[PDB]
Amino acid sequence: NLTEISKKITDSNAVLLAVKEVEALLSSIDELAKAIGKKIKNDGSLGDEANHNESLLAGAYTISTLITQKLSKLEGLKEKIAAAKKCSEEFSTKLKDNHAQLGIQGVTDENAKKAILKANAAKDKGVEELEKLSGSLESLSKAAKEMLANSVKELTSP
Amino acid sequence: PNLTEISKKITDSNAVLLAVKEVEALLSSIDELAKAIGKKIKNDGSLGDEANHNESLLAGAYTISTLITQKLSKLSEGLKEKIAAAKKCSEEFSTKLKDNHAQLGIQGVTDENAKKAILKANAKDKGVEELEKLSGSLESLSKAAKEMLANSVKELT
Amino acid sequence: IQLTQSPSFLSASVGDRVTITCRASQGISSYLAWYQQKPGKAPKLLIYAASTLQSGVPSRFSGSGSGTEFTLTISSLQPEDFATYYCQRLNSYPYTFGQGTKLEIKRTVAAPSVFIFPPSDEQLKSGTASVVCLLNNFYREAKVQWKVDNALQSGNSQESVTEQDSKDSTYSLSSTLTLSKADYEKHKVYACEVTHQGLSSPVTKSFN
Amino acid sequence: DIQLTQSPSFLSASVGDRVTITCRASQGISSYLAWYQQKPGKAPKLLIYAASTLQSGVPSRFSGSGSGTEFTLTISSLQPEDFATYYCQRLNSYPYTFGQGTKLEIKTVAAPSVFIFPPSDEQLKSGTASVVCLLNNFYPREAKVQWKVLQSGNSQESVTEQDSKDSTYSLSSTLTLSKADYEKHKVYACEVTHQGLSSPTKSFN
Amino acid sequence: QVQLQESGPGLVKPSGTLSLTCTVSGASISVGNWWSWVRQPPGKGLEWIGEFYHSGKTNYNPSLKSRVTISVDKSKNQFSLKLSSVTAADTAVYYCARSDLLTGYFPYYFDYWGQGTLVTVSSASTKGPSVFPLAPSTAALGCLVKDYFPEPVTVSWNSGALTSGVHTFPAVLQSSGLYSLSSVVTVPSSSLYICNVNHKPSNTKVD
Amino acid sequence: QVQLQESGPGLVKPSGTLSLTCTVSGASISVGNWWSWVRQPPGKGLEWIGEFYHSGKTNYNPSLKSRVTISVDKSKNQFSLKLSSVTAADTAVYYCARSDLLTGYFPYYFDYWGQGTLVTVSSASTKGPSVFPLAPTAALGCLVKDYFPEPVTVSWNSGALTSGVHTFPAVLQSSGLYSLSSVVTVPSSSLGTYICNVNHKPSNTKV
Repeated sequence: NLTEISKKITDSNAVLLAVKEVEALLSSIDELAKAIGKKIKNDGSLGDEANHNESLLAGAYTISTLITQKLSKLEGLKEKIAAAKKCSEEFSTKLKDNHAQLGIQGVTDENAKKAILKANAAKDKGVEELEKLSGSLESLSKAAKEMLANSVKELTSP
Repeated sequence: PNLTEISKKITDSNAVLLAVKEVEALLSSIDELAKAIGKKIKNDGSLGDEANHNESLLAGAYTISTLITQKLSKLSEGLKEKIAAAKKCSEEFSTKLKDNHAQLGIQGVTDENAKKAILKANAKDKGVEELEKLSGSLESLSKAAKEMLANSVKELT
Repeated sequence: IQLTQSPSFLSASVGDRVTITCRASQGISSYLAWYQQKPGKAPKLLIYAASTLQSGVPSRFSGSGSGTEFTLTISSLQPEDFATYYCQRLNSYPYTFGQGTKLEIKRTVAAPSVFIFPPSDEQLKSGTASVVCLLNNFYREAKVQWKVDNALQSGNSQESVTEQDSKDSTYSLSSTLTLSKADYEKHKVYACEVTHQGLSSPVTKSFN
Repeated sequence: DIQLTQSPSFLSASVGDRVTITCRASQGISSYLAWYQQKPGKAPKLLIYAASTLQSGVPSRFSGSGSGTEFTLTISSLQPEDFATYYCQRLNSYPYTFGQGTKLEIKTVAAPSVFIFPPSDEQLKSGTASVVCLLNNFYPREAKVQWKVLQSGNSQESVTEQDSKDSTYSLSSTLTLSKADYEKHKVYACEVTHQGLSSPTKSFN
Repeated sequence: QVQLQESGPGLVKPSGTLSLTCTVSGASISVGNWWSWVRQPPGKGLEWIGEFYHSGKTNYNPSLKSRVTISVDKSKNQFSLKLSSVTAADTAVYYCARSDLLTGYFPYYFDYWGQGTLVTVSSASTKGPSVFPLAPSTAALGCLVKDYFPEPVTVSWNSGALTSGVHTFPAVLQSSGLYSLSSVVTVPSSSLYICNVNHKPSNTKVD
Repeated sequence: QVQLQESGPGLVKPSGTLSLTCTVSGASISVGNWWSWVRQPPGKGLEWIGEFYHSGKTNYNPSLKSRVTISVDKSKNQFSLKLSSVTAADTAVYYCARSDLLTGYFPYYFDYWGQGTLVTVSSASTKGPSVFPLAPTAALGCLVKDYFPEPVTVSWNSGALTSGVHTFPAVLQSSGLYSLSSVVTVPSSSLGTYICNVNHKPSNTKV
């Protein structure tokens, strides 16, 4: 019955595609994490310019709201999607709820790392909500990975 | 139709289109960093003005650029021509930024040097023309990667 | 495999709502497209995936369907939609088109102006004799039977209708009966009988 | 099915040798094939999937390769802890047919440690006497054991699996007699035959 | 802007090979998209001939497989259609067309067409017509344009001073392979008109 | 931290229904992955029985499709297997397993197994073993004799004495009952103890 299944594979991939776009947006916050207190050098490495991180986290925030806006535009995965959409709302929330240390002239490095740097030894100002958001997008990626693998398996199962 | 062999055309096409959508999302994230140029996080959630402190924001954009290049390096018959065209575009984006360190790599990178690097509609290039071009290669690599997947699905007839 | 478009023809005034149906002999999911075609022009894609407008086709068009039943609707018909319309199945090749549906812009019933013409003298010398029967500006359905000395002709005449007039939405029809010069002069009277909804009885015009 | 034909059923090899196991599918299954190593009395461990991808943890010395139809598993060099039965699996469709297996024995000759056990008296009081002839740390055998007092038809043997560090076997042979026949006969012997012994017998009274 | 242009001879003799070329500008057939031929006999509906992809994959309409081939000139950004052993059924307007995924992922939909070229299959040679008076008995008078080929013919009344009530009917194909035309007009009986018949690959006129 | 454990009657009478349950720690059968039962008769190879996904979809080996049922207890994070009208050909070590896509996208590969439970089919009745000494490098042994169904554990010093031990396969006697031997090599200076432990899960025992 290749008629039905043709659609089913498109639909499932469409979701997996949408999910990876959000998993990649989030990974860009991990690259932003490598940029706290850094400028560009001629050789292409990163050199230190300490404790000016206001617009770095501003863009980190900007991305974290794109993530929510992307999740919203998403069968069967309702629970794992809404659980992820709630996670990204509490990442934006915790960032915006910390302006007094993330929203000033000369945002320091220390409180910058506390917001977008995973495994930061000192999670206080948003990282925990980001780590929890990374795990939440894994369970959803795997769910939509398996969801599409199931529609391909329908091809061959007698 | 060779039903087991038609899959693993779909699977492999899927995998590439995924990894291709990955680098688009990283591209699209740079546009989010272009909205942050000379901005700060406010209480109500909006972006309030804080000009001329932009060094770290462009270092963030720069690392995304070398992740884009690395991703395209880990990436295919009809795409080998389009993969290398995209990868090459992403290295001239990473090279126009470092070649401009004195403007984009100093304490107090001004709002207007940043809008010539990652902002697409500026009046241009510190990096933007290589960005707009990189975004061009990817959009045609994605078209190719999409057509590869549609051709595999099509083989089921 | 098979695609059937429900109305082959349809008369409809400007403003009316139109419904056109397409029926697939097997499930083709949402993999269907609709086209408008104006005379002498290539099919223009109005709707694909059976509900998606192409960029720029107006809101008045809309399609709905899945699983072998598809419908295209035009609300608030305009003059600019006199066209044949085709569905298209795009799940597998061949990409079968619907048989088409012509969209006439209707007018109230009209009665023909009926004339007959004799074969010329420049025709008789050339061995052929064509007798022409004329119908003007009727409402297209019509029956035209050729009688030569009240003998039912069948297989020597051909017809031709003009396209829908663009200013009074009417048709005109020719019927040329073709005999031999040896067979034309064999008879005296050559009549042409027109049956028509806008005629209380058949109308005939004859010559000698 | 779309059956699977694992080519070598049994296999002997030495530590450091190269070994190749083959898998023929009657139809193309793309690369949807997996290889499992199964040590005795344990669930199958997974080594390779997608017919070349090495599962984490598994040593690089293992490797696989295959087309739509023919597949091979290669272990480069060898070690005494690779004694196992190895299996194909085909995962493109169900019933996910497993191969028929490949027993892999490791091969330096070793001499047995021969013992003998007289029937305990806690067993003699239940009416049965079982004498046990023991063969510790001997390979490669294939012993023929004959019980003498000769007679055949009252014993049962059992060989352990191959050892995973020194590649050696072990054997027991259990002549099962009655209480009446135990005290009746003075002599009871278990003949053996091997390679790592210069001459042959272990009896009691 | 994506554009498609069909070129080739408009007239083929039965049992001969039809040839057509599609010239694509605004899009490279080497880079992507499915490119196809579609056909529409005059008055009937549309029928899909075949398609190719730059990967090399080619599909043909089963009802035509034996006699269709599609070739591609990657260096000229063009593709061709070859139709062997054509009969009068193959007379049609022929279109080349592009297929795009559009806003989705599967399948491809036909979004760009060429203007189309008419190919007719016949054995008849160029003949000017014989135009003959339709003697008038509101009163109707007409002209009878008979035995002309190929089809395109223009007919006027009094060099254009008579356009009201003029019905120039479509061309009718006779069993002789020649076309036939009838042009008429209605006039008041008090007036009791020269028609002009120009047949482009011929010449004539009559009163 | 995925773990799988099988449990159920290791003895089933001919023509009865065979029941086993798998208990999953470290994962959730409700959240995803495919879960399956596999069976291996002793000395033989591996046979797949059936699989399920939390979505409801359930698939079975067509050679067993008449006599198999698989159920899910989402509340208990457990799934069962129900084999009816069983024969001695169904005497096998039964495994529950988890399927996972691993590094790729399709298909699923079996990456986690249980420890396996042995179910012997027979009309014979459970019987506890006897344990006779094997009196005194030196090798002391124990004779585990005349016990029904075969899964029996034997150790020395519980688990502390593990070097030099060799537990030999249970032998089926013509009397329908199994026997086993276990031995270990010790130095001749410890003489003047070794209490081997004989555990027979179906019938409680010790030494």
